[PDB]
Order: sequence, then structure tokens, then C-alpha cells
Amino acid sequence: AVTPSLKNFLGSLIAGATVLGGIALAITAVSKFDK
Amino acid sequence: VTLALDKDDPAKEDSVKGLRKDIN
Amino acid sequence: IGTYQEKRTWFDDADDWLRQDRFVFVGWSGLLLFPCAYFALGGWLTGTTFVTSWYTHGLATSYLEGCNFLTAAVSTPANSMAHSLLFVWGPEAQGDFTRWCQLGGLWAFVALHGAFGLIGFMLRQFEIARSVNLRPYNAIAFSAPIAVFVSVFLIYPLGQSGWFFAPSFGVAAIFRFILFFQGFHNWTLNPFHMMGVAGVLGAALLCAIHGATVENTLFEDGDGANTFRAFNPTQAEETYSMVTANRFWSQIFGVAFSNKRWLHFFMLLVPVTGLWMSAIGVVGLALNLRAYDFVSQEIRAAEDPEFETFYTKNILLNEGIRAWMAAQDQPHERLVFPEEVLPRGNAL
Amino acid sequence: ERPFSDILTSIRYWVIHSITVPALFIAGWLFVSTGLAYDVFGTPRPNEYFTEDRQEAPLITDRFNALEQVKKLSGN
Amino acid sequence: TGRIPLWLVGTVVGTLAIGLLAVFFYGSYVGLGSSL
Amino acid sequence: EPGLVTPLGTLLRPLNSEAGKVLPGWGTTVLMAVFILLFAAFLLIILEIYNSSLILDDVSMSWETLAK
Amino acid sequence: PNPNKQVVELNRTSLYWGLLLIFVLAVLFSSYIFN
Amino acid sequence: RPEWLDGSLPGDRGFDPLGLSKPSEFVVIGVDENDQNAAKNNKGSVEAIVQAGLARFRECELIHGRWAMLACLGALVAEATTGVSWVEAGKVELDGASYAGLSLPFSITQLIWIEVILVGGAEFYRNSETNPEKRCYPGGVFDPLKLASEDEERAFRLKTAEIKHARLAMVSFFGYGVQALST
Amino acid sequence: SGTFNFMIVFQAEHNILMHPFHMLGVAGVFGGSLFSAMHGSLVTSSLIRETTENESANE
Amino acid sequence: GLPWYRVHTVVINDPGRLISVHLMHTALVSGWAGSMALFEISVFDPSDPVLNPMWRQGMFVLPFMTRLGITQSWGGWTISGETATNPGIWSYEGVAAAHIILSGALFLASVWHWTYWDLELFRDPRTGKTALDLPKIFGIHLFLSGLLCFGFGAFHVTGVFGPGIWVSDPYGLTGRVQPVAPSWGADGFDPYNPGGIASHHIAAGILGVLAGLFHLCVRPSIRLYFGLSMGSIETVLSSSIAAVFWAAFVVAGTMWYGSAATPIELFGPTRYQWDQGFFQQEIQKRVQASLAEGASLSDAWSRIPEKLAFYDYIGNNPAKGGLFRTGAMNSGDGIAVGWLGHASFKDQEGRELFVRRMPTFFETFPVLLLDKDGIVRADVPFRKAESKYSIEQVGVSVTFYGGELDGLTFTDPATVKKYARKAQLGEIFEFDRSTLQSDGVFRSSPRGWFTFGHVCFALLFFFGHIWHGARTIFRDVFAGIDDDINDQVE
Amino acid sequence: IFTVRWLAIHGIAVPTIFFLGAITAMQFIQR
Ligand code: CLA
Ligand code: CLA
Ligand code: CLA
Ligand code: CLA
Ligand code: CLA
Ligand SMILES: CCCCCCCCCCCCCCCC(=O)OC[C@H](COP(=O)(O)OC[C@@H](O)CO)OC(=O)CCCCCCCCCCCCCCC
Ligand SMILES: CC1=C(/C=C/C(C)=C/C=C/C(C)=C/C=C/C=C(C)/C=C/C=C(C)/C=C/C2=C(C)CCCC2(C)C)C(C)(C)CCC1
Ligand SMILES: CC1=C(\C=C/C(C)=C/C=C/C(C)=C/C=C/C=C(C)/C=C/C=C(C)/C=C/C2=C(C)CCCC2(C)C)C(C)(C)CCC1
Repeated sequence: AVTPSLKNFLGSLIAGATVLGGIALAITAVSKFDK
Repeated sequence: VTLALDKDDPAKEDSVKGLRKDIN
Repeated sequence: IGTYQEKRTWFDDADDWLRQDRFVFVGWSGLLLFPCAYFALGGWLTGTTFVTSWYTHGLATSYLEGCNFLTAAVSTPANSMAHSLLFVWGPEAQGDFTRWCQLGGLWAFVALHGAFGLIGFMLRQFEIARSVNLRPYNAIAFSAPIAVFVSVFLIYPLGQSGWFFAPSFGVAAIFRFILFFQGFHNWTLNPFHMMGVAGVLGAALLCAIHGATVENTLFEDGDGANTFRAFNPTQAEETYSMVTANRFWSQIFGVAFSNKRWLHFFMLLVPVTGLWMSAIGVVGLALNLRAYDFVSQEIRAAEDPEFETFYTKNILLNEGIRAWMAAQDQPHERLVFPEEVLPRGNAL
Repeated sequence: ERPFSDILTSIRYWVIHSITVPALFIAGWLFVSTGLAYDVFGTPRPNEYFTEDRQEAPLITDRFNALEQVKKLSGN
Repeated sequence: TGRIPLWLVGTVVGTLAIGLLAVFFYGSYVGLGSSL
Repeated sequence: EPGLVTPLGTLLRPLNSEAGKVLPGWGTTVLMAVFILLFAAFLLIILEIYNSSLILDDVSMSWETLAK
Repeated sequence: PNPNKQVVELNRTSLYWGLLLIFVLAVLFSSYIFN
Repeated sequence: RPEWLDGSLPGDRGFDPLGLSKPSEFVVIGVDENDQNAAKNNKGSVEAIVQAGLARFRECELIHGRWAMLACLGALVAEATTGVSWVEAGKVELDGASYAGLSLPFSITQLIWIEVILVGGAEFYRNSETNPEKRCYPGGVFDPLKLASEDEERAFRLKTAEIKHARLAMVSFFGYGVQALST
Repeated sequence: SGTFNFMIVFQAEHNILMHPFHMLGVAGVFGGSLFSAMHGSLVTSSLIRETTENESANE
Repeated sequence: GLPWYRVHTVVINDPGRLISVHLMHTALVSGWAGSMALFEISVFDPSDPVLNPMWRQGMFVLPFMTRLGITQSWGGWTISGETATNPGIWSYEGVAAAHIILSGALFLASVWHWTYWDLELFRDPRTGKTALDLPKIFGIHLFLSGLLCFGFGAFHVTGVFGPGIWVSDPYGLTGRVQPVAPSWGADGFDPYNPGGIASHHIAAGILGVLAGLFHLCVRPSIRLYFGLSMGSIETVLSSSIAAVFWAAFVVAGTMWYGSAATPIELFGPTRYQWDQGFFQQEIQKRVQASLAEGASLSDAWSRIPEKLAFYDYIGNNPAKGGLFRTGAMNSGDGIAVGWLGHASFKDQEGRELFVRRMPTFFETFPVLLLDKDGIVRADVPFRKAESKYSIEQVGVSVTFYGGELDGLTFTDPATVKKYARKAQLGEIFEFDRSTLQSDGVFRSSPRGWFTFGHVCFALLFFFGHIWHGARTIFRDVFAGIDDDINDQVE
Repeated sequence: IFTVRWLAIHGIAVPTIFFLGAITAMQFIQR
């Protein structure tokens, strides 16, 4: 089955996407409308 | 007389028997 | 662009904003440097200020405990965590931040973000040198601080029994790691540290000589006694007499540089060759492949009770470091030494 | 524009940074003096190092069960 | 720009930086980490 | 000046033929980045099993795997 | 008739660095090699 | 729906989720200079845009499916007549050579030499042709009943009959591949 | 090795590592090795193209 | 002309001399492999595989032949401890000869490609200059790589056609070369499962074939042609040096930590097995399995294999060595002859005592004798002027069980101190310092020497990745910078 | 003003004054 160690790990790759995406989302937001 | 746990505690104490389940 | 004129995608709109000549250069590497290097510095300044080491080490290491700048540190995890990465979502910490700090996981926060910070800073100076169209020698020199950092903070504890024997991030905490390597590894005797000293302490010589040889062979290009005013960085001529500098050292020291380009590369070469050799010695100490003993002088000093060298004095001093710190340096061993079994000279 | 010496000599800089800067110093003063720094980071107070169970240094000694063990070492 | 003199800023800010540092040496002899 | 023609050289000749020829634009770069990040995710699987940082109930993760 | 023909050069200052380097390494390491 | 297909072809449908047979443009980059005797070596430049294999891809489905139709029709009846699984052939033929219960005299070492001469040389002769419609659809002895007099370039589909049966035979042998080791 | 004995005994009797003037001396030789590599590489990375790739740039 | 450190860059422009110069390196590597295997066979002592195995004798490449099935020799002997009735052609000496015969064949091929460098294959059509199609060249070699990977995994390892790999028990006692079955669940990523090795090379071999078919057909992007500098033979060098230090950290990492691809009967135990009490716990697990069923002490300690007690010894720990303590592990403490028993310590109050073992850090370590509950009761003190834990006053006797000193007791306070200082080193063994004239201080195993080379190589190849990645991105400014380059400031 | 130069200094300066308020209150924690 799925262990809690795998639950927190797959939750980290979701959280690692919301961090790495949001850093990428912030540099494609300032690139377009210049704030 | 001696468990295998408290024979590897006074001899090595880094033992994988002595380190796991050591919340007791 | 590209001398075939395609239409710009969102990459080109992102590449020119990152590679912008603003006040602080971000670049593509700054998506790796500035989040990681701010959290290594932010993790170190938080851990030295607030985070305890009472559970991982049994000793206080923060300003809130009573430590000052010299004795506060971000200390390594316990030897019971082995090489665990101690993610805050890890199996040890499990989401709780206030126990992740108590478990020494904030050490590996600083060590990993510092390691990817050094990758971000070394890629920064490939990226700037390609913008400025220079040669990439500033990055190649920074391979040697990355050779030192990876071999000591990462490669060394991976060969030992855990992240415990890593250096903690502090002043007095580095100092015991230094005294750990004398007592246990005899690391002064290791010939890779000897090439590391001769590189580090020989680059300090080259820094002081080249600075003083330039500053004392300057051309009189001004009238006043401030010689720093008589320079414009858009001048085409040398600001100091290389020919006078050569004749000076060829008569003082007998051997001088005659090539200005070889000089500045030799200033590049000595600290980098010195640190890469010393990094190999710490790789050797990760496996405890020490240069501890000269066996031909241990066989002689055990078969001759009057043969004393400064070497055998050093071996006795390391026995003193090993037995007197390891009841407190390695608390995971839980070794108690009765005071009559520790080595001891006369009347001390 | 604004090269680091028309900012520090401007009075509008100091009508901001004589209000936000002391209120941030006091915010750091009150983060520790209200004892909240001992709670967020789990550093023990000077009356919290030694419970009645142990009178020695703690030792974590267990990898995967360290989370509830450090709760027992701290005395919670 | 030039509403306050830069040398009077650098004197005053430098003074309570030396003044804050003297608190760090005062607190090194009393309270936590005073060895008493 | 022509090179040296060999029987194996002409059997292998169309393999060293289209040197310098590329797709315009980005091509399969976005396809590559999906495969890099899956392999980055795959290398985080095997790094943490061998570190005992992601725990699977099926593995033993010890020398006791050699028993069963 | 290879067009890729180059020559190696080694001036005397590089001779003196090279001979020094392999004697200083022999001064250093042979104490460990003879053990 | 794709546009680079659907004409003079049996499977006139745009199934492609990704366009593997898409004729793509190409641009030729120049060769970078690597001469040391020059002071500066440049990274090359864009030289030649080139306007631009559906014929190659048609041949390669036809070969795979026809080997699959020899495989699917050959594994069901050797399981029926002999009474051995299709995966088990080779384990039981190394011990005793047979065909439909009839013992064969060949050592297993000879089968490597027989197959790489016979099947190998026939594979060396198939690619000895330089006409892609003749490569897909040859004439001669392989058409003894004269399909080639019958046309299919119009709505007649006298060629579009092996191609559907080649497709699911690859799939049913792919279904044999997901059944052999696992189940 | 006699130097090494002199250092080890010095740190036991005088605690040289915790002395600020030794801390400044380490900052002088770590800074002096940083600045030797820093000034040494910026000059090397700014050399005017005078030679080819078949001969050293020191020519 | 060129400097001394730049001489090999005459090969960067012509691909025919690049074949010839990699062929000469390949002739030297396999020429080393056969020559080192001939040297190791000529000095290997196959007499005692139980108590003088290959990792004890300094054999470095002989555990790599034995890892992939080669267990027999042309001298009759095997590794498992029996006579080879048919050694075959793939002996140790057959493989040591097969690398030397290959070394001369690769030598002659390099002489051919050096003279016949100007092949028409290396000149691309319609420009006529020497060029290499590095995206397709990679697609060829990745296709061959996954074809060998799948071939090694489905046939050699799985035992379908090849022999198999080495598989042992958890405790290094019963180990052979036998075929493995691939394991496709989550269990295949446990690196102590040998089934995950076969399941790797099938799955990575199939994907490497499918990836190879991609890079044969699909040309790269133009934006990714310039950004990775694909038209240079050095941007493949930088990325390959990046590939081989990554691999050398993984390879030296699994050698040091232990894996199913690094058995302990071939490479010796790991340092984490001494530290974590791996064999000590099992030795106690088997004594308590016999004292619970009803048996004596000396009849239970005799049932432990002499090979299992040899793993429980600090001299076979790979981290008890030295950088210039050169040679075999037998050159340090001697060739092990026989297990000398199990030292059990009792004092005058009839209480058992347990020697605190030497941790792996300690060159020297004080001997301490702790009770059941972990409290020090006896030691060999440094100051003997007013002692309170001396062996003489506490009355420590030592009895052995099993081994060469079975049922024998020592009460002499000089004798007890000798065996107390041997019991902190592990199980008690009898050596001979006369057969090889042993020094007296331990060495490291080949598990430690392999790890030392392959992290020092993986770290020096990080710098070579840094150098050769910099020479591709900064290829245009290698000989210096332009004269008008002052536009980069404000 | 939220620019890159503003986020560079106030990434450093804002926690620096927060910790300097914290460290100053630690000098007067007696026990
Ligand atoms: C086909 C011919 C052949 C064969 C059968 C062998 C067989 C053997 N060799 Mg020899 N050898 C050969 C050619 C051959 N060799 C040549 C040409 C050379 C010169 C390069 C050598 C040099 C050599 C040395 C130096 C040594 C051997 C050794 C050995 C033995 C163990 C091999 C081993 O463990 O390697 C392990 C092999 C690997 C771990 C492979 C590493 C490849 C990495 C993992 C792949 C990474 C790149 C890949 C492309 C990534 C993409 C994968 C996928 C996506 C496609 C074995 C008897 C060893 C021995 O005991 O000999 C005395 C030994 O030390 N060989
Ligand atoms: C279901 C199929 C299957 C199965 C069962 C396996 C099974 C396995 N694979 Mg394979 N694999 C497969 C499919 C499969 N693979 C496929 C399809 C691919 C794509 C081609 C791969 C690609 C692949 C790679 C590339 C690797 C494996 C590895 C492994 C092993 C993982 C356990 C291990 O040894 O960890 C040990 C390995 C790790 C923990 C890897 C972590 C990598 C670290 C971070 C590298 C550190 C170096 C780096 C520069 C850090 C700096 C230095 C540091 C000191 C600071 C195991 C044998 C690994 C292996 O062979 O190990 C021996 C490995 O490296 N696999
Ligand atoms: C990665 C490569 C590698 C590895 C791990 C090993 C590992 C091993 N070898 Mg093998 N060997 C190798 C490559 C390798 N070998 C090669 C390339 C050769 C051909 C020369 C040999 C030839 C060889 C022989 C002939 C013997 C071994 C032996 C050994 C064992 C003892 C190790 C030892 O004494 O180290 C010694 C390590 C050092 C001295 C530290 C080296 C540190 C650097 C390199 C020193 C250089 C500094 C300086 C510039 C040198 C100048 C000093 C001058 C006075 C010489 C060990 C199992 C011995 C053995 O046990 O066989 C049974 C043995 O007799 N090896
Ligand atoms: C796959 C590995 C590989 C390959 C093919 C190359 C290839 C090249 N390198 Mg690179 N390099 C590498 C790894 C590699 N290097 C590594 C790991 C480092 C870090 C140390 C470097 C650092 C480096 C620098 C700093 C320079 C090169 C240069 C060169 C070029 C000329 C080399 C030459 O003339 O040497 C000539 C060497 C000699 C005449 C004698 C060298 C003797 C030393 C002491 C080694 C002793 C040999 C030993 C027996 C072999 C053991 C090696 C070990 C790995 C097994 C050539 C393109 C040069 C270049 O780019 O020119 C423009 C250059 O300046 N390389
Ligand atoms: C200090 C480290 C360092 C530096 C400065 C460089 C520098 C360079 N590399 Mg190298 N490289 C490195 C490490 C480094 N590399 C490592 C460790 C690997 C893996 C073996 C590679 C593999 C590699 C390849 C295969 C290639 C390069 C290339 C390049 C060049 C282009 C820039 C680039 O793409 O960077 C590479 C980018 C990075 C290093 C940044 C990635 C960092 C990510 C974001 C971190 C992800 C880790 C994850 C979040 C942490 C979880 C794991 C944790 C638990 C440990 C440049 C010369 C290319 C080249 O030479 O082109 C000409 C090329 O083809 N590099
Ligand atoms: C009155 C006092 C007497 C003089 C003091 C003692 C003099 C010692 C001089 C040693 C010179 C060695 C130069 C070798 C190599 C050599 O000939 O260098 C020559 C070199 C000349 O460089 P150029 O720039 O002229 O080279 C041009 C070429 O690179 C091509 O452009 O001079 C230097 O590099 C200066 C650095 C000297 C660094 C001195 C090294 C330190 C001492 C060496 C270790 C000694 C160990 C002793 C152990 C017992
Ligand atoms: C002709 C011929 C032949 C022969 C062949 C031969 C005889 C070969 C040999 C070969 C060989 C015999 C080879 C060898 C090699 C070796 C090597 C190659 C080595 C190297 C070394 C090294 C590399 C080292 C390194 C190092 C050092 C320096 C020190 C330590 C560390 C290290 C390791 C790093 C015959 C008759 C068969 C027939 C065919 C042809
Ligand atoms: C950690 C962490 C975190 C958080 C937070 C952070 C990151 C923070 C940062 C913070 C910071 C970043 C801080 C800083 C600080 C600073 C300081 C604390 C400083 C101090 C200084 C001083 C004390 C000085 C003094 C002096 C001198 C010596 C010189 C000048 C003058 C004077 C006297 C003033 C996160 C979430 C990410 C995650 C988890 C972990």
C-alpha cells in the first residue's frame, strides 16, 4: 500500500511544483505586463 | 541472563538492534 | 536573432528580462542562486540565533541560549539520523517545523541550499562572462571552493557514520571539526593538506607580493603624493614598471616573473591547485584512509623505548585528543571513561 | 535615477524609516520577550533543559521514531 | 536630496551602531552567557 | 582533394550525412523537459529509498533483502 | 600530409617548474612511500 | 484532421495524435571552424533552409504486420495441433526437434546457421530495390494470382485488405506480449 | 612534524583558535587566497587576443 | 608551438585520428585488465576461501570477474572451495588472455586509423570538409548501448543464456553465482535485491533502444543546437565527463554503502556493518537460538561458522586503514588461521562482562568491560597508582567457547588483559606474522580502495566537466577577448 | 516602490532589524 512517507513525498513533488512554478510564474508575469 | 539487545548495547551501542524501537 | 529570423516565443521574453543590465544582475542562474543563497544565509542567521542544539548534540548553540558569535552554530543532526536528508516532510520531521529545528534538520536546510547556492553562483559567473564576452576563468577558480565545500560538508559525512561528523556552521563549531581531524585523522600529517597549506599560504604570499610590487614600481603619472589619483582605467599603457619589477626581484630573490600574463595565471593557479589537492585528502579521510602512521617509526619506537621524535610526540597528543573529547564529542556512543583509563602525563 | 546618496539625504526616506524601522525593532524585541521564540523554534527556556526524568543531556538514538521521542525528551 | 546632511546621517547611524555593539558587549557580561 | 573511399566507408556513409541539419524552432524541447523532469522525479525515488527517506512497505531496504 | 600537425614547445622556465614539481612531490610523498 | 495524408493510400484516415509522418522543414547549420592556427573560432551560422518519409513509413508497417500475421496465425495452431504453449517452444525444441509431432534431425546450433543464411539473405534482397511502391508492393512470384492487374487508386479497395489484418495482428501479438511474462 | 607539535601544544596552552588576532590572520590568508584567485582570474579572463589557439596566451 | 598540456588537441579537427586515439586508450585499458588479472592470479592463494578470501588478499579485479560468473581457474581451484572439473575457456586466465588478445587487436586497429585518417566517411557531402553528425552519432551509440544493456540483463544476468551474477545470503556465508529473476514491483528498487539489477537492464535496455531510435531519426531543434553547441566535438566531451563523474559517485557510493552489485564475499564487509553491529547481532541471534532450545555454551558457540565470526572483526572493516598502508589486508595483521574462540568475561562476583568494542574512528581505544546493564566494571587503567576498576582487583577471568581455545579458562591478570585488548577488535583470531612479514597495523579492503579512487576520480572529473564545458561556451574567446569590448558598462 | 533593487535591500535589511531587536532583548534575559 501507500505509506505516510510516500504520502508526504508525493505531496512534496506537488509542493515542489507550486514553488518552482510560482518562481517561473513570477518571471513570466513581470516579462509580459511589466507590473 | 542477557538478552541479545543488552549484549550489543554494552559492546557497541551503535547497534541496529539497539537504535531502532528505542522509544521505551 | 539566430540569423534566420524566427518569431520570439515566451523564452525570449524571459531571457531578456533576466539578462537585464539593472542594479543587481539576476540572469537565468538567479532563479537558482537567489532563492538558495538567501535561505542558506537566512537559515544560518536563524539557526545561530534561535535554533537549539540541545537534542542533536547535548549542547547550547544559539544566542537565545547564551552563546555569542564565536560559539553559536547551526549544528549537525544526531548520529541516529545517519545520512537522512531531514526534509521537513521527511519520515523523521513529518511536517512539524518546531521539531525539525530540534532534530537538526535546519543544518541540512543550510547545507543543501548552500550547495545549490554554490552551483547557482558558479553558473552566475559563467552567465555574466558570456554576456560580457570574457573568458571563463573566474568560474574555474571557484571550482576550488566548491571542491572544498563538497568534499568536507557533503562527501566527508557520506563516508562516515552520518551527518553528525559534518562541520557545524559556526565559528567554534568549525574549530572542533578542525581539532577532530587532528586528534582522529592526524590531518596535518596528510600530504594533501600539506599541498593545501602551500597553496593557501602561498597564494597569500602572491597576493601580498604582487600587490606590493605593483604599488612600489608605479610610474610617476601625477604630481601629488596621492599616487591613487594618477590612474584612469581607460589608459592604454601599464601603470607600473614591469621592467623595474623584474630587475628588482631578479636581484633580491634571484628569480622573477618576466611575463605579466603568466604572473596573473600563477596567482590563479596556486590557490586552486592547493584546494583541489586538499579536497582529495578530505575524500581520503571520509573512508578513514588516513596518513596517520609511519609504520617504520612505530616499529622502531615500540622496539626501542628511548627513540623519541616529534612524530611520536604528535601520536601521543592525538591519543590525548581522542580520549578526552569523545565522551562529549560523540554522545551517541554513550561511552563513559573512568578518569584512570584516560591517558595522562606527569602531574597534569 | 536615485544613486544611493539622494535617498539617504532625503527627508522622505526618514519620514518612513523613523517609523517602520523602530516598529520592526520592537517587533523583534517582542518576538523573544513574549517567549514566542522559545515556542516557534523549540529552543528550551533556562528552566527547561532538565526535567525530573533525566538530569543529563538528551540523546536522540532512534531514527524513524525521533518525532515522538524528542517530545518525551523535552518533557513537552 | 540633500535635505539632511550625509555626514550627520553617517555620524548618528554610526553612533547607535557603535551603541548597539556596546549593548552586545554589555550583555556578554550579564545575564545569559555571563558565566555567573 | 577527395578522401579515401572504402567499402565500409560507403556502407556507413549515409549515417555521417546530415551533419548540421536541424528542425526549426523548439521542436521536441518541451517533450524533452517532460522527460527530464520525470527522470528528475525518478532519481528522487531511488535516492530516498536508498536513504530510507521515502519508505515503501514492500521493500526491506537492508542486507536482509538477500534472505527473501 | 595531415594539416593538423602541431609542435610542442617547452621553454626553460617551464623546464624549471616541471623539474621542481616532480622533485618537490618526491620530497613530499616519498616519506610516505618508504613509510 | 491532418492534411499531409489521405490520398493514394489504403488507410486513408488521419489517426495521428502526434504526426509521426509529418513532413517537416529543415535548416542547415554550417560546420564550426576547429583550426588552431586561426586566432578565433566561430560557432557556425544558419546557411540553408531546406523544404521537405511517408513512403518509408508505409513499408515499415507492412513488414511488421506481415511478420505478425505469420506470428499470430502460427501461435494459435501450434498450441492447438501440438499441444504446447507458444512461449514454451525453444525450451522443448532444444531438447527434441519436432513439427506437428514429427521428429526433425537438426541440432539447435545448425538453426542459427540455417536461419541467418536463408532468412538473412532474403532480407538482404528485399532492400535491394529502389522504388518505394515496388518496395511496399513487389511483383513477380509474390503475386501468383495477379493483384497488380486490379486497380486500387480509385474507391476500389483491393489492396486495403491486408493492412487492417496487419494492424490487429500486431495488437493481438502485443496482447501475447502482455500475457506471456505477466499472466 | 616539529612545527605540528608546536601548533598542537600552542592551542592547548593558549587557545590560539579563539584568539581574534589568529582569526584575523586566517582572514588574511583566506582572503589573500581568495584575492589571489580573484585578481588572478579577472586579469586572465580579460587578456587581449594576441595569439592563436595553437600557442599559449602567455606568448 | 603548443604547450605540453595542449598536445592532444591535434585530434579535435580530424575524426580518423580520433578513432585511432580512442582505440589506443581502449587497448591500454583492456591491456591493463588482462595484465592485472594475470598479476592477481599469480599471487592469489585459493587455499582457504573461508578465512583468507579474495578481498582479504588484496585482489582488486578478481572480485569483478567473480561477480559476473567466472568462478573457476586453470589451476583446478574455484572460489566456493572445490575443484573445477571443466574450467572451460572462460576461466580467470582465459579472460586475462582474452583482454590481452583484444589489447593487441585494438593496437593494430589504432595503427590503421592513424595512417588511414583521411577517410571519405568523415567528410560530409557537398561541403567536403571533415564533419560529424553528432545527434545521429549519439543515436547510433545509444542504440547499441541499450541493445547491450538489454542483452546483459535478459540473457547474462537472468541466466536465460548467460551464467548469472553473484547472489549471497544476508550474512555472507552461502554465496554462489546463480541466475536471478527480474523483479518488477517496488522491490526492484531495493538495491540489495539482485532481481532489481536484471529488471533494471531489461527496462533501461528497452528504453535505451527506444531513445536510440529517437535520436537516429528526429533531428534536434535549432535553438537547442546553438544553446548546447552541438556542432562541436567538445560539447559531447563536457557532457560525457559530466556523465562519468555522476556514474562514479553512484558506483563508489554503492561500493561503500554496499549493494547487491557489491557482495561482501567478494569485496568484504562494509564499515556500516561493524558500526551497526550487523554480524554481532546474528552471532548472538544464533547462540540464543541454541541456549533457548537447550544446549551448553561451548556446544552452542561451536555451531557458529568460522566465516561468520571473521566478518565480526575490526580488521576486515574497510575504514580501518591508511592511505599509505599499502597492500593486502593480510599484510597488516597476518593471514587468519583459525578462530580462537569467544572470550567471555566474568568477575569475582559471578557477573558477566562485555568489552566495549573499538569504534571505527579510534586508532587506539581504552579497553572497558561493561556489565549487562551497561555500566563499566573493569578496565585496563592508565594510572595504576590508586585504581578502582583494575582487572587485578575486580578479578576478571576469561573463558572461551568454541574455536581453538574451547573450554579453556585464563585467570592470569597479564593474560586476561591481552585477550581483553583483542576482544575490542572483534572476535578472537590467530594469525601468522611470519608468512608475509606483517606490519601489525590494519589495511583497507578493496571495497575501501575502489571507493577512494572513484571519488577522487569523480571529483577531478567535476573539474574536467567545468573546464570542457567552459571551452565550448567560450570557444570564440579562448585565445583572448576582442579589443572593442567596452560596451558592457554604463 | 517594488523593484529589483528594492527587493534586494529589504530582503536583507528587514530581517536584519528584526533579529537585531531579538538579539538586543536576549542581552537582558537574565535567566
Ligand atoms: C565485449 C567484450 C568484453 C567482454 C565480454 C568483457 C568482459 C569483462 N571485462 Mg572487459 N573490457 C573490454 C571488453 C570486454 N570485457 C574492453 C574493450 C575494455 C577496454 C575498455 C575492457 C576493460 C576492462 C577492465 C578495465 C575491466 C574489465 C573487466 C571485465 C569483467 C567484468 C566486467 C564488469 O564488471 O564491468 C562492469 C561494467 C559496467 C558497470 C558497465 C558500465 C557502463 C555504464 C553503467 C553505462 C553508462 C553509459 C550508458 C551508455 C548509459 C545509457 C544507458 C541506456 C539509456 C542505453 C568481464 C570478464 C573487469 C575485470 O575483472 O577484468 C579483469 C575490469 O576491471 N574489462
Ligand atoms: C522497473 C524497472 C527498473 C528497475 C527495477 C530498476 C532498478 C534500479 N535502477 Mg534503473 N532505470 C530504469 C528501470 C528500472 N531500474 C529505467 C527505465 C531507467 C531509465 C533509462 C533507469 C535508469 C536508472 C539510473 C540512471 C540509475 C538506476 C538505478 C537503479 C537502482 C536503484 C537503486 C540503487 O542502486 O540506488 C543507487 C542509486 C542512487 C541512489 C541514485 C541517486 C543519484 C545521486 C543523487 C547521484 C549523486 C552524484 C551527484 C553528482 C551528487 C554530488 C556528489 C555528492 C557527494 C554531493 C536499481 C538497480 C541507479 C543505479 O544503478 O544505482 C547503482 C541509477 O543510478 N536506474
Ligand atoms: C582505481 C584504480 C585502482 C584501485 C582501487 C586499485 C586497488 C588496489 N590495488 Mg591496484 N593497480 C591499479 C589500479 C588500481 N588498483 C593500476 C592502474 C595498476 C598498475 C600500475 C595497479 C597495480 C597494482 C599492483 C601491482 C598491486 C596493486 C594493489 C592494490 C591493492 C592495494 C592498494 C594500495 O596499496 O594502494 C596504494 C595507494 C597509495 C600509495 C595512495 C596513492 C595516492 C597518490 C596516487 C600517490 C601519488 C602522489 C605522488 C605524485 C607520487 C610520487 C611519489 C613517488 C615516491 C612514487 C588494492 C586492492 C596491490 C595488491 O594488494 O595486490 C594484491 C599490488 O601489489 N595494484
Ligand atoms: C574523458 C576525459 C578527458 C578527455 C578526453 C580530455 C581531453 C582533453 N583535455 Mg581535459 N581534463 C579532464 C578530462 C579529460 N580531458 C579532467 C578530468 C581534467 C581535470 C584535471 C581536465 C583538465 C584539462 C585542462 C586544464 C586542460 C585539458 C585539455 C585537454 C585537451 C588536451 C589534453 C592534453 O594534451 O593533455 C596532455 C597531457 C600530458 C602531456 C601529460 C598529462 C599527464 C598527467 C599527469 C596524467 C598522467 C597520465 C595517467 C597515466 C593516466 C591516468 C588518467 C586517469 C583518468 C585514468 C584534450 C581535448 C587542455 C585543453 O583544453 O587544451 C586547450 C587543457 O588546458 N583538460
Ligand atoms: C557547480 C556545479 C556545476 C556547474 C557550474 C556546471 C556548469 C555547467 N554545466 Mg554541468 N553538471 C553538474 C554541475 C555543474 N555544471 C552536475 C552535478 C551534473 C550532473 C552530473 C551536470 C551535468 C551537465 C550536463 C549533462 C551538461 C552540463 C552543462 C553545463 C554547462 C551549461 C550550464 C548548465 O546547463 O548547467 C547545468 C545546470 C545545473 C547544474 C543546474 C541544475 C540545478 C537544479 C535546479 C537542482 C535540482 C536538484 C533538486 C532540486 C534537489 C533534490 C536532490 C537533493 C535531495 C540532493 C556549464 C559549463 C552542459 C554543457 O556542457 O553544455 C555545453 C551539459 O551538456 N552539466
Ligand atoms: C640572496 C637570497 C638568494 C635567493 C633566495 C632563494 C632563491 C630561491 C629561488 C627558487 C626559484 C625556483 C624557480 C623554479 C621555476 C622557475 O625557474 O621560475 C621562473 C619564472 C619565470 O617566469 P616568466 O614569467 O619569466 O615565464 C615566462 C614563460 O611562462 C612564458 O612567457 O619565475 C617565476 O615564476 C617566479 C616564481 C618563483 C617561485 C619560487 C618558488 C619557491 C621556491 C621553490 C621551492 C623550493 C623548495 C626547496 C626545498 C629544499
Ligand atoms: C601485439 C600483439 C600482442 C600483444 C599484446 C600485448 C602484450 C599487450 C600488452 C598490453 C599491456 C601490458 C598493457 C599494460 C597497460 C598498463 C597500463 C595502461 C597501466 C597504467 C597505469 C596507470 C594509468 C596508473 C595510474 C596511477 C598512477 C600514476 C599511480 C597510482 C594512481 C593511478 C592509478 C591514478 C599479441 C602477442 C597478444 C598478439 C596480438 C598483437
Ligand atoms: C530559515 C528558514 C526559513 C525562514 C526564515 C528566513 C529565511 C529568515 C531569514 C532571516 C535573515 C536573513 C536574517 C538576517 C539577520 C541578520 C543579522 C542578525 C545581522 C546582524 C548584524 C550584526 C549584529 C552586525 C553588527 C555590526 C558589525 C559586526 C559590523 C557593522 C557594525 C555593527 C556593530 C552593527 C524558511 C521559511 C525559508 C524555511 C525554513 C527555514
